[PDB]
Amino acid sequence: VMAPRTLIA
Amino acid sequence: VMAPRTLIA
Amino acid sequence: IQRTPKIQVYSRHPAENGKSNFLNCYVSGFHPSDIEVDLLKNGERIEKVEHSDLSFSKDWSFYLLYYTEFTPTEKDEYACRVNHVTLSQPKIVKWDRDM
Amino acid sequence: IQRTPKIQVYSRHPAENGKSNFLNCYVSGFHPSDIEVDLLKNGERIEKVEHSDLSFSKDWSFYLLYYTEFTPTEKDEYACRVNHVTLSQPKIVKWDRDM
Amino acid sequence: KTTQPPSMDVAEGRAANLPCNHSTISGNEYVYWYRQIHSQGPQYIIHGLKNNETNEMASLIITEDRKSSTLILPHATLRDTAVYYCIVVRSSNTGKLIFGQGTTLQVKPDIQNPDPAVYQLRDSKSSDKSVCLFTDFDSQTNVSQSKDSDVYITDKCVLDMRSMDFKSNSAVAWSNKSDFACANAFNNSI
Amino acid sequence: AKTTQPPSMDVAEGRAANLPCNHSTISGNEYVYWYRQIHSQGPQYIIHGLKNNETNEMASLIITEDRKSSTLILPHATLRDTAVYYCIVVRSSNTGKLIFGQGTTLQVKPDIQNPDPAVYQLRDSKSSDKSVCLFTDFDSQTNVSQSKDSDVYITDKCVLDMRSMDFKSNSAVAWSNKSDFACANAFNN
Amino acid sequence: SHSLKYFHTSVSRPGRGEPRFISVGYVDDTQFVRFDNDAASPRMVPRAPWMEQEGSEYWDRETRSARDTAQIFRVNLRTLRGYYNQSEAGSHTLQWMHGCELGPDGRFLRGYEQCAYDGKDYLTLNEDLRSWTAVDTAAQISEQKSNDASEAEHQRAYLEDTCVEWLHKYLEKGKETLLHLEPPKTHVTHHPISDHEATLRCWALGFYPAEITLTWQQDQDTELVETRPAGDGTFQKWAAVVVPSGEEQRYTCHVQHEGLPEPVTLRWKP
Amino acid sequence: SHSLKYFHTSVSRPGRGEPRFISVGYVDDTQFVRFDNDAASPRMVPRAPWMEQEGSEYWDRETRSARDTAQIFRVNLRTLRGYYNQSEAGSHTLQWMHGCELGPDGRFLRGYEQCAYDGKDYLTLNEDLRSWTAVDTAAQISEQKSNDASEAEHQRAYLEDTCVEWLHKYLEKGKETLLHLEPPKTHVTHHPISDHEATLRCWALGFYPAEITLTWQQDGQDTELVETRPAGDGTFQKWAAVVVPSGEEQRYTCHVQHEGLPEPVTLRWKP
Amino acid sequence: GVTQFPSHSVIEKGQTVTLRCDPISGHDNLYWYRRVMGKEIKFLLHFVKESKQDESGMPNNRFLAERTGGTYSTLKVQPAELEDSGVYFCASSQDRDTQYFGPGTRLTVLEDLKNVFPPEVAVFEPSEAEISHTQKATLVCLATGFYPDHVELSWWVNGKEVHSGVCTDPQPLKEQPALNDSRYALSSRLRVSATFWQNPRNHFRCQVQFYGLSENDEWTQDRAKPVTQIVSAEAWGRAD
Amino acid sequence: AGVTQFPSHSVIEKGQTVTLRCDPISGHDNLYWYRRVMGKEIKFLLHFVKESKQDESGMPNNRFLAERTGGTYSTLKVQPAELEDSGVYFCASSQDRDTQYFGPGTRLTVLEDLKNVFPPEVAVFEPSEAEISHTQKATLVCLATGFYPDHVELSWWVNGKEVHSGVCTDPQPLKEQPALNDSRYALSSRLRVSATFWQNPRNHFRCQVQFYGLSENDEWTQDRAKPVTQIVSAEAWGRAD
Repeated sequence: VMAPRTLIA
Repeated sequence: VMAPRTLIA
Repeated sequence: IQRTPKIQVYSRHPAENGKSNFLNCYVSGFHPSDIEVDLLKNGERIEKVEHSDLSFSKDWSFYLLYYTEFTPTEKDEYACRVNHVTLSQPKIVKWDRDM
Repeated sequence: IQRTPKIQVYSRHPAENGKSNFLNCYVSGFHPSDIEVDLLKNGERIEKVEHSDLSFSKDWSFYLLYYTEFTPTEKDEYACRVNHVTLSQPKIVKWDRDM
Repeated sequence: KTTQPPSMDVAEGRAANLPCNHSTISGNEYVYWYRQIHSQGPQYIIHGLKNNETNEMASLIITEDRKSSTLILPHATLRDTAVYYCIVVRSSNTGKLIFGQGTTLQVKPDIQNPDPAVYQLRDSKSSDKSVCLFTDFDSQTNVSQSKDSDVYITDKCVLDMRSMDFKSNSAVAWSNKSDFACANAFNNSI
Repeated sequence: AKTTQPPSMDVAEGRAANLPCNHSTISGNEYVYWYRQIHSQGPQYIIHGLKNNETNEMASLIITEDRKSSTLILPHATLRDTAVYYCIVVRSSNTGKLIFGQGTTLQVKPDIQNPDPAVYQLRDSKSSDKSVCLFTDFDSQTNVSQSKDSDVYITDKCVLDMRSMDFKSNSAVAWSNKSDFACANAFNN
Repeated sequence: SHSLKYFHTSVSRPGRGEPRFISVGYVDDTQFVRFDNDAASPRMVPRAPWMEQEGSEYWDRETRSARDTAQIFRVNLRTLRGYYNQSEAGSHTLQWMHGCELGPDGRFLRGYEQCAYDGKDYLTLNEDLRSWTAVDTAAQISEQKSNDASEAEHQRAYLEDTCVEWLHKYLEKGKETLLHLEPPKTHVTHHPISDHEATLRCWALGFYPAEITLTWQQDQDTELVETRPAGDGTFQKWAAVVVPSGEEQRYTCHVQHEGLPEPVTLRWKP
Repeated sequence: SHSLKYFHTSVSRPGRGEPRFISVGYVDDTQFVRFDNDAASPRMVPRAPWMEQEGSEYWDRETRSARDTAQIFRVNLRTLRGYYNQSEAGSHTLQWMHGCELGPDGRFLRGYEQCAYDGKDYLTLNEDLRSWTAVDTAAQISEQKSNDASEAEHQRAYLEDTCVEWLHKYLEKGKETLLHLEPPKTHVTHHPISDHEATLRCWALGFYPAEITLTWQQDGQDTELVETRPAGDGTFQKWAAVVVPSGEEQRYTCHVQHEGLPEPVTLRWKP
Repeated sequence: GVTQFPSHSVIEKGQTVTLRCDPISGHDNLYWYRRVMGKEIKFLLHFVKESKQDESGMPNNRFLAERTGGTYSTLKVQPAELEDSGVYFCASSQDRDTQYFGPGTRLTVLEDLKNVFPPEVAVFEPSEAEISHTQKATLVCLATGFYPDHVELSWWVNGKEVHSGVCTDPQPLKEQPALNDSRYALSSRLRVSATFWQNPRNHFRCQVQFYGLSENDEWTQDRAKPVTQIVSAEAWGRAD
Repeated sequence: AGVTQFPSHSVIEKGQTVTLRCDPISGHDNLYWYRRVMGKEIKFLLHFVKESKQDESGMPNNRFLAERTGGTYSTLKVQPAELEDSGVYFCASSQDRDTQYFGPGTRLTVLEDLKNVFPPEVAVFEPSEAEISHTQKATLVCLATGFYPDHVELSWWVNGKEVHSGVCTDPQPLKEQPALNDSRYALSSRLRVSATFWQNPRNHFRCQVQFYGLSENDEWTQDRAKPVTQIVSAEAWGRAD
């Protein structure tokens, strides 16, 4: 299962 | 003596 | 709003063709303030003529007293020449010692 | 920025001049993504050439596996035609069954 | 997904322990607490995952099994009277709030020495006088509606003259009916 | 002159603060104004009056019958109410400018139900210059002396409030770049 | 009954500069001070013998008041222009009066304060000295600040305390002149306004104060002229009647003045 | 020692429309899922036999993750363009990886997360999983939000809890294939490379996992190695070579070390 | 703090309204929530800068939301319908964990604007009985006959707005409870010291801000145009 | 509500021109300028009634010029700026002219020579292990040193959010080299937290000090870095030890 939250740059 | 303070309309 | 003046012309003390006096021109009941008042001696305007400080009555209408020291004589004619923003042409009022 | 691809061309199982197999062209270490890869048979591009899903190694450089089912023969020559934003002209690499 | 009491009472000064149930939570699901003081903007209080969390406002106590949670308002004030929403938010790229019914918290003033009474206020421009005031009753009393519909009775309303340090409970009643009168006004108040 | 007050006054928080002010030379069209300044931020109007008593949300003003004296009453003093309190006469005019006297500096002494005085020594993150000492949790009736050792530095006492936990500590920081210096010994007693 | 009234006039002059501003002060019917900005002294000055010793503090203060009142009115002229949506080119008037009154006793009877834009009431302080009366849609916007301000308070404070305190001080300062009642010197004129017609004029001269009731009664439609200033503190009035040829003696003139023991009655002598 | 790594790529295409976005998931050396917009299924799908029986809820969720990640990256491409003051006309790449590792003991060993703009490190989650490393002036502005946000927290929560929980579940789901060790089939080739010289190539074929050590030793040692390559059936192949004196091949022995061999295997050239 | 505009809105079914929101400056994330009549607060839309990230809560084609500038956001209902009537809460977030909500736009779409009425407001003076019994004087203020329930009540002592010793009803009474299109009533109490009420002739004002039609909306009806306006009642202290 | 002023701080060379701004509470016809030069109390400068000046009596000289032509916000230009001008400039607005609402004040320091302006060095000191066991609480101390003039605002940040509860910073900064004038200042603050909250290694503590110095305009030439307006900061991570 992939990372459910990602970085906003 | 005259009124020391007056109206600002 | 605008109100036309009222002009009474008279002497401070009862007129006597000999005794020093004061000619009064009392203009009253006029609006706005801007008025022209001259004391005449034989159809000529008098230069040195003092006048009361500007005041008004309850109804907001102004009154001024114009006056100069004068000695009344049998022949000499005295009048008051008033102009106002309400007077279409200058109004002159001739001094009679009976009014 | 920008790194040139590395092209290994080989067969999934040891080559046998009669038995069904898979020809692999493994392109790796390239950047950016946009690459063109064909499996050739005596020149001429092969249709039905599937390829791995885009992935990258630790150093951010991409790798794809291009492959098609094929039957190797004594005379048939197979090669891999790779073009990239780094390649001034398309780079061709011959299948040599010993390497 | 998250179930709380419909409403809870707390005597001001003493801590308010707001319980919340969420048996069906996962390891990637955080427990959030918001509130709403009358109908103005919702306000973030506190949140947590597994370990206990305290902040400027409140403390969040999650159970070991993580099914249950308790929000602790350490010393309840009349400000803290509000709707308290317990919301689970699965770690996502929006983290949208799903608002449950929520616990409506009444912070009871405590009137140690009451003196209930009904007074009648006269109108400025009068002969109608049209208003009654029931005031200085303890907060544990409840004000019914008339069941006449010719009369109007308000909800009880706490009032604070803070400089003087005094708090009175109040309820207004008025009727445009021929047969008006107070005392009978608040008939059906415990 | 025109208004004379104490230079400074103390009040234990919770209990009322009665700030006196003198103005014998006042006239009938001179109002008595009260402003304050909480640290060096904007002055803040409290209350004013002419002859009769007045109360408002903040304070109450008590003017004497003879009108020469006035008293400002902060009903229950709080740590917010620690400030400079200016008593100013303003003659009825079309500007009503404020003339600011010296003013009463009011210290609201924090009610510390359970005092626990101690000296601790805090280490730097990236260290060897441990440098700093903390004298904390002492009663507000304690006074912190100034260094006299100009290589050593001591701050004024500073009230701190962890309101969620309902807790208040008095604090005073001390440091010396003289290296071989001791915290215990600092805040001399 | 005594009074301390002032009468302030401000007049915008788009052609020239700053509006023209004038103040006059009256104890009863006696002027005692005045301010006029477009004058040699931009300062308050005495206008009655008994004010001529008041000293610099008094005049320096009362100047600050007048000058400040003029500056505010400068703004008010431009404010009311905006309110009524009038052009800068037109010249307008703004008048402010205020007065306190002493009763039969020496105590505060009443106080009043009004301002008028262009010779018509604008905003009025009511009897109770705590609420204003707006004549007009615009005056309400002004009133909104005056209410919210509690000008009422400041003006009440002047009218009830300071106005009466200073009215008292002036009555004492000028007691020699002010507290004296001069009665009218009354006579009756006749002029044959034809042969069959005839006029009959009742004169009252040299009386202070200016309050007077001249009435012509027969044993009846009489001509009046507004009481006029003599130009020496005192006042004069005449009433007239046009009466039958002979039969002047049936007509008697009734002169009522505060300075007369009992109302005086006249007839035409010759 | 096992891993659950994913590899996300976003590529802007100023000519066409929205950036191209691709995700791939790996349990150790085995790919098991992938997502690709600009494709028939705008959805995450299986890429290994043993994932084909995961329910709709799994695929519906993992799709929402990929699609959402693509939308954010759409913004990030345009954000970083502004930061670096680059023109709309130029196409740029944004890569995001994240992986957790299990120890022998079966517990969390380590976790890592980085994103790179145009194939160069931009922002890196440090070992301690609580602080970021900004490569560049621009990355600090990004970092300023990531720090102030505590992305660190959210990513730690994934790497330590979720990532390992699901790595475990996959290892069991695909135990037949994943937890099996296939050893290498090893042989040795020979090529003249002239008259005086000669080559010896040591082959290792059909081995999983891909970690392997081919070393060429002589009695009393300068070897050419090639990137271990995919066979295209789960398994891998690698060769090491050495240039030797012509006719002295028998001095040279190849040592093959693989996790799936009982004992490291030794080879020589078949006459 | 997040800013929203307008504070209140009353429109006719079919007409077009647009809500605005300014997020806390710097916040990449902007959210729209709402509470339609009956239901709880529900998520509409999530912006990550100028770009929409989650539309899942947007009702239909009639609702359109834009944040092109990547700063402030618009929300246009076109055409406006009865069922839309509710409170619309904007929010911004830096971290996407803490969402900072604004005061909310309060929207009432009305079948025919000819049932909108402003409030009549009376101040009732303290009971002489109360003043002797306690040492205190409760004033009550009553705003009646207003629709819709878009009123904010404030107590003013002379010229300053009082807060201490005040309390107003949260919910207004409906007057004719059964009937829908029923006009509302609202009460407040200001309690002061008996002395403060009776001793000075202190001025007490009960101000009620009502939100109705803007000057734009036509009328034609023989009565006055409802309009947004401040209705107020006054009371002076009495020693007698 | 509230009157707004700009800038919050100003540090200039004698001879240079500064202009202060003030935005009054919207609607207020009356705008006032006061000021407090070093040593003396707050004194009245000027009173505006709309765009028109009503009382200038407190305006020092020709170098000080104040305008409110657009009878809303007001400007105040010192030209040229002199040493004696150094003080706090407080704006106020009224409407009733009885209650004056004051702004936060513009803080002005006119300096002979800008080559004695230094920014702060800032260190965070970790709680005493003794304290944590005794009280079950952890006071962090932060120390900003070597800065001149005394134009710093200190703020505590726990995990990217600014903390207020359990904080207190010195009102007055200390003078290093107390005797000497043209002496650089020092300032201390404490953030107290629960022992548990501190002992959490996940928690990041930052002591932010905003310093006000030179703008990019002002020339320099000096071999050290330009002491501009800037945020110096120190960090500490919680420790379970």
